[PDB]
Amino acid sequence: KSYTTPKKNKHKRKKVKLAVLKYYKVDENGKISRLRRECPSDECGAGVFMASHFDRHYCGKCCLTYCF
Amino acid sequence: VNTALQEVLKTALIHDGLARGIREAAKALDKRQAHLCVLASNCDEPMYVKLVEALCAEHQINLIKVDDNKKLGEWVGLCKIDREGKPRKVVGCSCVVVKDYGKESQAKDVIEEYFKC
Ligand SMILES: [Zn+2]
Repeated sequence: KSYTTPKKNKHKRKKVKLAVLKYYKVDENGKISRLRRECPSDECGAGVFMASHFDRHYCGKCCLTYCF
Repeated sequence: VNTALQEVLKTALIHDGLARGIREAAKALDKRQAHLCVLASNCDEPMYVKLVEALCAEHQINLIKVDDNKKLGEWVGLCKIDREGKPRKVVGCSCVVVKDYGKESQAKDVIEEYFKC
């Protein structure tokens, strides 16, 4: 219940839409053009992308940071 | 060929030869393991259709058209409960890659010969 100490809420992940349609680029040709670099490790699969940050791209379940 | 699609979906279900979801379908296409892909056209999608065409027309793909998104979930069993009647709430999908390991069957050679042309 509401006590004297306020409770910090949990991380509400906002439901984003058209994310799966945002991987590749749609052109006249049927070829693929993704904007995220591929994962060369064996911990995460070949279809697993990176994150899209401002400075550095981060894995998922690999939890590996590749800087520049 | 609709009964053939019914039986191949049932055999994919019994041999776990299916990957539900369009992102799972894209991952199966990226890992080079796709055998059969099923699409829905002339349905309730404004811009999904060109994406699914441009990602499904890659290489060695046989196309089967489905007239409605929401009816597709019942052959695959997304919410397959209360079989004596109708399921309550089944979502519709766009593309599921059939990873069917079963090649020796009664109609598998027939549908493979139909897909060869
Ligand atoms: Zn990784």
